[PDB]
Amino acid sequence: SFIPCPVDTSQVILPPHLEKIRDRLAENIHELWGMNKIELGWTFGKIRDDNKRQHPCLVEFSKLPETEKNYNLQMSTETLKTLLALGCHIAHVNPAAEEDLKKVKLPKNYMNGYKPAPLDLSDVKLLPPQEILVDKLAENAHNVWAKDRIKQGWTYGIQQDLKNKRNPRLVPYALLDERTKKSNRDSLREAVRTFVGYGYNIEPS
Ligand SMILES: Nc1ncnc2c1ncn2[C@@H]1O[C@H](COP(=O)(O)OP(=O)(O)O)[C@@H](O)[C@H]1O
Ligand SMILES: O=C1CN(/N=C/c2ccc(-c3ccc([N+](=O)[O-])cc3)o2)C(=O)N1
Repeated sequence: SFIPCPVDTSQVILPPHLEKIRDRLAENIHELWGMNKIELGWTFGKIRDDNKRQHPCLVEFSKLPETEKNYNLQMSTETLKTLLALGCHIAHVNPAAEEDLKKVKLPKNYMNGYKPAPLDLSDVKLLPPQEILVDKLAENAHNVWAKDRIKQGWTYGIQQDLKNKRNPRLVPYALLDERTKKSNRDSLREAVRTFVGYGYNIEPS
């Protein structure tokens, strides 16, 4: 059996000036999911058929249900709140941001009206201490996801099931396939690069 216990963010709070960056981080994380699903062969619909490859939650940020969108906004908060728990703080330095950025231009077949478009964050490099940081944050994000699922009643099986709460990935990070392990680490790379793209520096407090 496996129990997830991430780092403690219970005593920390997020200053009001950090909520502005929280809304933009959660936006760009959604466009990456739509693109990686179009690359995986999912079409559109208003009812959910796994064999037909049609799913309703492939539209813009504005029309998703309020029940589902809260999970994304809270996990954008815990990521910024966990950085304060490591003895570091983020401070805005560079004013030449928000006009120096652009979104990706994809071909016409990625389009129902909606077409995903993440930001172009490719010429943004990190220092070693910042890259060792993304290694620690990725394993914590798995533990935060793991702790919510145990409380919601989902256990481990061999086959995922929409009628019987069950998912095969209910394992420690050490018993995790590198194909999944990587995708958790790549999500934090876009998270840290999203902060630098708007002008935030990560230093000790
Ligand atoms: N790794 C992720 N990062 C951000 N948002 C995610 C992620 N995985 C799923 N979501 C969001 O969760 C919502 C519902 O997910 P859903 O389409 O039911 O996913 P799945 O079928 O893969 O479980 C979608 O709006 C999607 O954008
Ligand atoms: O099967 C699975 C799925 N999964 N990842 C769980 C996802 C679902 C959405 C989020 C999420 C993360 C970060 C932000 N953010 O920062 O904005 C917003 C939302 O975590 C996993 O680890 N094994």
